[PDB]
Amino acid sequence: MKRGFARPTPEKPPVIKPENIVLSTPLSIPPPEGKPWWLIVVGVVVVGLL
Amino acid sequence: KVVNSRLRELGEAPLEATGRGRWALCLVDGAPLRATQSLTEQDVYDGDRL
Repeated sequence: MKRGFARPTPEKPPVIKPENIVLSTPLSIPPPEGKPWWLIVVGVVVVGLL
Repeated sequence: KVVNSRLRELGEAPLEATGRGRWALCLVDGAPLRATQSLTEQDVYDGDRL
């Protein structure tokens, strides 16, 4: 002998929510700008030699 | 009788006691069942332990 059991309407499961994400783009390396170092080096010598 | 018979096949000593009293079925708390009423009248169902 067993106890009776009637299955009711199923209870609500927790809802899943998708998400679409687009990644950021990496930074770009700064191109190599360059100073005319030798020019200012001759300068302080000339003004000094005077 | 069948429990004592089965116990010997398992190699266990049969149920035995000394003093004035009687043998009966009990619940996990030690409360004995009613001797004159049906198991269907009591709250007993398949898979219970006694």
